[PDB]
Amino acid sequence: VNQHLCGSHLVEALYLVCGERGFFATP
Amino acid sequence: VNQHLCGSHLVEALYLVCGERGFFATP
Amino acid sequence: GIVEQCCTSICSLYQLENYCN
Amino acid sequence: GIVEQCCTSICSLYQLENYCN
Ligand code: NA
Repeated sequence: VNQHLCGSHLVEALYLVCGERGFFATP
Repeated sequence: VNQHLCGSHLVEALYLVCGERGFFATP
Repeated sequence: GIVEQCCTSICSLYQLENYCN
Repeated sequence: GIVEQCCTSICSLYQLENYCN
């Protein structure tokens, strides 16, 4: 399995981990 | 003069500063 | 992260460049 | 930044959380 987090996967990982939270650059 | 960089203005600031380096979350 | 440093607070060019790549 | 740490290389949960907010 690929353990790199790029593009959409990286966005997906931040959604998961950051929660309420938020992160750049979600609207 | 607002010195805060939020949302789309922060994305622009990164386009300007990062140039060819790129940055998350632009392609 | 960058929102706290550059949006909530004011950040420098050096800090901003931290968030490239 | 987050791309070199998490995309080019492999990053931990702690590193990834540094890029929230
Ligand atoms: Na970032």
